[PDB]
Amino acid sequence: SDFLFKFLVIGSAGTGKSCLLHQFIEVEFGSRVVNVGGKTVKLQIWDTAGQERFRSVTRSYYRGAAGALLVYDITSRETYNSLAAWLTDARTLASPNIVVILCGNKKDLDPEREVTFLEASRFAQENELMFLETSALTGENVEEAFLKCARTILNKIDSGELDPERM
Ligand SMILES: Nc1nc2c(ncn2[C@@H]2O[C@H](COP(=O)(O)OP(=O)(O)O)[C@@H](O)[C@H]2O)c(=O)[nH]1
Ligand SMILES: [Mg+2]
Repeated sequence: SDFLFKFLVIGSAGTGKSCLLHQFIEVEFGSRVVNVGGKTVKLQIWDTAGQERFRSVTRSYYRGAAGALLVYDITSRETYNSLAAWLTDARTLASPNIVVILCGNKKDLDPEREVTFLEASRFAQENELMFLETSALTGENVEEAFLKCARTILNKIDSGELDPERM
């Protein structure tokens, strides 16, 4: 493979993080080789193993990660309000250069929506994050979130924003 990246999927317990991973590959981790611009990027995506339901997430989970999905549940504002803390954790325990794509998950549960597309998209813009709404149940935008994250990493490598020899 031309690139090897450790990826996270972070956010509140119950937001669909493990289902996003399972949808993307098919669980402690998963790996999948994706083609971006004729280059194979091998992703090793670490699952939190439910630890965030019970305690702080171990810092060894974040360490060395190049990219992350930051996930909230569109039906739960409480998960949405938690995003800054997860993002700060990602940037402190992984690195300030982790590429993070915001995912409003459970898009298929639009009737019971509590977070608007537009307030979430403003959050992303304000925080230098790409944004998509996703469903792990149907699969809508799941592959694309992972692809967008990987694609952004390679663009920043290409433009000299990210030093690939330090990743
Ligand atoms: N309706 C719907 N349910 C989802 C979606 N993603 C996850 N879930 C459900 O939400 C619950 C928790 O998902 P899980 O992957 O374990 O979330 P995690 O704790 O953040 O890893 C499960 O009952 C899932 O089936 C989705 O996109 N739509
Ligand atoms: Mg999980």
